[PDB]
Amino acid sequence: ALLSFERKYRVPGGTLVGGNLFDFWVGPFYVGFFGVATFFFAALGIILIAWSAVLQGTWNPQLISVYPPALEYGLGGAPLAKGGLWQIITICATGAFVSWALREVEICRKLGIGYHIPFAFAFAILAYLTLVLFRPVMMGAWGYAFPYGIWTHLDWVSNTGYTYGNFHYNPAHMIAISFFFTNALALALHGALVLSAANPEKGKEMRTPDHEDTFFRDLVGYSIGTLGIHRLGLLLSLSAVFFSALCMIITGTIWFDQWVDWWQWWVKLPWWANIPGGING
Amino acid sequence: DLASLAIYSFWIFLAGLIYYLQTENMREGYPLENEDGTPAANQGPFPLPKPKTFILPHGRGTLTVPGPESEDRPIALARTAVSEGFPHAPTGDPMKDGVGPASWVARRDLPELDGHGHNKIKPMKAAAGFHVSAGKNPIGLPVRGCDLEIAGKVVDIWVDIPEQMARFLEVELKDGSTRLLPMQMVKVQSNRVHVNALSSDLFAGIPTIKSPTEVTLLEEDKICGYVAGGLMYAAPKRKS
Amino acid sequence: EYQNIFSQVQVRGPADLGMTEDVNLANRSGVGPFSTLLGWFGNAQLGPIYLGSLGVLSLFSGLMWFFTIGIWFWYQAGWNPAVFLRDLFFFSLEPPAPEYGLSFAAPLKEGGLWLIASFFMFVAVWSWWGRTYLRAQALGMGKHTAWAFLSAIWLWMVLGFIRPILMGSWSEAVPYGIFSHLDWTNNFSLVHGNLFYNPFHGLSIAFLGSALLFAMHGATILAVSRFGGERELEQIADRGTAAERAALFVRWTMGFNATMEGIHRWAIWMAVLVTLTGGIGILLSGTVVDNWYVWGQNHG
Ligand code: BCL
Ligand code: BCL
Ligand code: BCL
Ligand SMILES: CC[C@H]1c2cc3[nH]c4c(c3C)C(=O)[C@H](C(=O)OC)c4c3nc(cc4[nH]c(cc(n2)[C@@H]1C)c(C(C)=O)c4C)[C@@H](C)[C@@H]3CCC(=O)OC/C=C(\C)CCC[C@H](C)CCC[C@H](C)CCCC(C)C
Ligand SMILES: COC(C)(C)C/C=C/C(C)=C/C=C/C(C)=C/C=C/C(C)=C/C=C\C=C(C)\C=C\C=C(/C)CC/C=C(\C)CCC=C(C)C
Ligand SMILES: CCCCCCCCCCCC[N+](C)(C)[O-]
Ligand SMILES: CCCCCCCCCCCC[N+](C)(C)[O-]
Ligand SMILES: CCCCCCCCCCCC[N+](C)(C)[O-]
Ligand SMILES: [Cl-]
Ligand SMILES: [Fe+3]
Repeated sequence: ALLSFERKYRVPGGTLVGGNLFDFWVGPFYVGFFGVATFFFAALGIILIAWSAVLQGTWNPQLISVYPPALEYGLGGAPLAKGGLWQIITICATGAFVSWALREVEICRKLGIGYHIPFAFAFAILAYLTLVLFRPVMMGAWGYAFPYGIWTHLDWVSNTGYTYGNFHYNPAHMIAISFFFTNALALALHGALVLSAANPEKGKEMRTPDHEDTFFRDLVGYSIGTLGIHRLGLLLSLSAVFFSALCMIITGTIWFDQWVDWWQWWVKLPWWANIPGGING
Repeated sequence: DLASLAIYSFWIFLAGLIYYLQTENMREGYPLENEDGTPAANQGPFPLPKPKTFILPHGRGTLTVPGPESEDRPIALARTAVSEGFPHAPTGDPMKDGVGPASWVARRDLPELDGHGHNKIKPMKAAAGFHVSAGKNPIGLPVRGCDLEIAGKVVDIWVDIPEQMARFLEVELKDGSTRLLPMQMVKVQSNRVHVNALSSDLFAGIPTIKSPTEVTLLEEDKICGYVAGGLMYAAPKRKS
Repeated sequence: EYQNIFSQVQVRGPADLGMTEDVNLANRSGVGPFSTLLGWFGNAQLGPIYLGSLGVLSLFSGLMWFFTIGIWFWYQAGWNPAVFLRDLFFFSLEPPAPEYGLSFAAPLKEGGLWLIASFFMFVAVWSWWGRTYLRAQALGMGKHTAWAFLSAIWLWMVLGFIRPILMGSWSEAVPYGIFSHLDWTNNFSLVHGNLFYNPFHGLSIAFLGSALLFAMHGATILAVSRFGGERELEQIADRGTAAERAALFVRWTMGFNATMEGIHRWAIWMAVLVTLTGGIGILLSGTVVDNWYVWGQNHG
């Protein structure tokens, strides 16, 4: 059904492929050519998960796991039973993720709005492809990619990390974590600021953006503004994911020893490298 | 044990939270409607919330949501199919008629005020001490359409005083009237302002404002809706 | 196609002294300068700031905490500036050895200095908290920032105060060091049998959920700023097409609905739930649960 204000916006057009063939809705959902492709890649993918669970011998959601090929398979294809399914599924998952993004472009065009959302979404699609495609290829085996299972994908995180000692010492991991931590701070403030102004003390009128800017200046001496906090939120979370892909593309490719040891370049700078005392020497 | 208790209690809290959250986001646009505007039979799982009332500043009354929703304007669209789900073709000019990406909403026909009660947006000629402080000053540059033709010249910048940002270019057309262009829909260049959404012959069609020194919320929507509509509707006149 | 990530033009007027309301204008500084650099992304104006008793109190013991750690760092560097810079990330100010329990009798060079700096930190933060509340109160605003801040105070309180007290010694607390506090973290998980089995850590991570939300939200408001969408408060009082199209994006995309106010409640909760659930999972680690792998083997 339709929101009270919605009919005036459901006009023909904005499609990228197909013209007016799939230009329609199903309940609230816009379909479009990439609505259909999403559904196709998604349903093909889910069928293959369930097949993988048949061969594995379990129907328990906390036990289904679809592993990549072994390392000795390098970058070739493996049999379905032993890593082939992961290969086909990974193709499907990508099919569905890009069709999702392209379908959002179409929704944007119909609505006359900017393309910022699919653009932001592509960065998450980037990160996924780093872990399942770009990193395995540079290393030379699909087996370095993570498995598709709820708890087993976590065991991969923990094993991969500890191959390099305390992964905390990856400098790109550090920056990535800062951006994640800051984005949440920023989000909490942005949410609290709007609500605190729309929902003032009992009996008082709605505050204004003047009150929002006054509050930040009184608090920290600077207010970034209402347009700028939205730029800030977009930028922080996009950078967070960017440096995540970065900390992972370099790990095991250009750097493969323990990450704590990478920091000896600083300590071993020649002008202070032998001054006694302190922690190092 | 105590940790099982903690995690069980949390999911129960989390569920009522999602429910609370889900119903706060029903305060605009409900109840759902059929395509002919009658109320839908299936309104979804969650009920509507007990209404809240905002006290608007500066003596402008209240707003209570959810409350009765009327588009408060005519919609020039016909059905293209015998069943739900399909587009609604425009019966006239969608740019003139304000449907599709050219849509506007019937907001108050008053200007947004700042915290002191003054007009929020003012032509810079009326905004004491305001000036362009960085970037290229567009005033005096000529405005170009997507058809690479010159529709007008920029005669002023309309500025948000409390937020100190440019919000509209005031463009003078060839008959001597002006129009407002959304600042987010133009590209200031060294020798020109370029408007990708409109071809030159659509500038005269931009909605005009009542008073020369103020712009109301209705007027802002009609202008902005019109200029975004050209991205779809003007497209038979855009070079690359 | 202009995309609104940076302003093309900057305009400037007289410095804005801000809303008055119930504020005490005596305690507002003068307006600082205008940063054009900042003005390509947000506002150019710096200041004025508000500083009162709680301001100074906070700001003073905040500096006292900072200096105390740096003093101990210089000690460790043997007062040599070259060693100080070389090993800046490696110094650390640790808590008292488990022997001293929850007592304050620990010598300075053996944990007493930790307890001092921690005291200043305790005062600086709780001061600043009451500062977020009283700054809102003076403008007549909701106390949403003070309650969201509490969620971050919760996790910080748990890590360095509540949980050490419950475990019966200060040694359980976090040290003051760059690499030093990274190791404490890794250690903590190893000892409690992998946190990845602490279901509050797992939710905490889900909420952290917030990069996703704030990506969507910022992208959307920029996408609809051609209709003046960044102006969310008046869009709440008087819905315009900016709010209409942003609602219809999420509805046509994934079928759920979001109002201009409604989505800021998603935002504040998505964010506060990070540190809230995180604090519970740390609070239970070692006090109630010794080993999350072993706990996960009985599901409870
Ligand atoms: C023992 C474990 C190690 C360690 C090892 C690793 C390893 C190994 C990795 C990380 C990575 C990350 N770690 Mg680390 N890390 C540790 C400690 C930490 C700590 C901490 C407090 O100590 C923190 C905060 C972090 C933080 C982070 C981030 C920087 C990053 C994860 C975000 C990301 O990539 O998103 C990216 C987001 C995605 C990939 C999601 C994409 C979603 C797709 C596009 C859409 C899917 C839809 C889906 C199918 C659902 C539809 C369902 C419904 C039907 C709709 N690590 C410890 C020391 N860390 C990872 C990273 O950087 O990856 C690039 C990584 O590989
Ligand atoms: C990003 C860096 C690491 C990684 C490290 C971690 C760590 C560490 C943790 C998780 C956690 C989770 N991870 Mg993982 N994870 C990675 C990549 C992924 C990918 C992917 C790229 O396709 C997916 C789908 C998941 C999925 C998940 C969920 C099971 C869970 C909550 C996520 C969440 O709230 O996100 C934020 C998103 C939202 C709030 C939006 C809604 C998302 C919904 C809930 C997704 C459900 C997906 C469903 C189970 C997938 C299959 C559906 C198919 C059609 C069959 N991870 C990589 C390898 N992940 C946490 C957990 O509890 O795991 C048990 C946890 O502690
Ligand atoms: C090997 C390490 C272990 C591990 C050990 C821990 C431990 C131990 C903890 C976490 C915690 C967290 N971990 Mg873990 N973690 C691991 C792997 C991961 C991975 C992953 C592999 O991908 C991820 C994504 C995460 C993610 C997370 C976060 C959800 C969570 C911290 C929330 C937060 O915002 O803290 C940052 C925010 C704060 C610390 C609050 C600070 C608030 C105060 C008031 C700020 C004061 C600042 C001060 C005044 C400085 C002044 C500033 C200047 C004036 C400018 N972990 C593995 C399994 N992780 C924490 C948690 O919640 O656990 C449940 C925690 O304690
Ligand atoms: C870039 C910043 C953050 C970001 C942003 C972002 N995410 C987005 C968007 C944006 C801007 C959207 O527009 C889009 C959306 O619609 O949001 C509601 C989306 C979205 N982000 C999602 C998830 C998601 N985002 C995450 C993260 C991030 N999203 C980043 C951190 C994570 C994490 C951290 O793990 C997840 C799980 C979805 C809710 C949605 C995209 C939905 C979608 O693509 O649907 C198409 C596909 C299907 C319906 C089914 C695919 C099934 C596969 C073929 C089989 C399954 C294979 C898969 C590998 C199984 C893996 C499971 C195991 C790991 C358990
Ligand atoms: C340039 O050199 C000088 C000296 C001039 C200045 C330089 C200073 C330097 C180098 C500063 C460096 C600071 C660093 C590296 C700080 C790092 C801090 C980190 C990483 C902190 C991380 C976590 C901290 C936590 C969790 C703290 C928790 C503390 C509490 C909850 C306080 C609890 C209170 C206690 C225990 C005592 C309370 C007392 C009473 C009486 C109630
Ligand atoms: C102190 C916490 C962070 C402060 C941020 C810096 C901006 C403050 C500017 C105010 C300065 C005004 N004045 C007159 C002192 O110059
Ligand atoms: C808080 C982050 C601050 C980032 C601001 C720095 C941006 C510099 C100017 C960017 C573009 C300016 N220019 C010339 C293209 O108009
Ligand atoms: C605001 C609520 C958003 C939905 C919450 C998403 C929950 C998925 C996380 C599942 C957590 C799994 N775990 C580890 C706790 O068992
Ligand atoms: Cl970037
Ligand atoms: Fe917002």
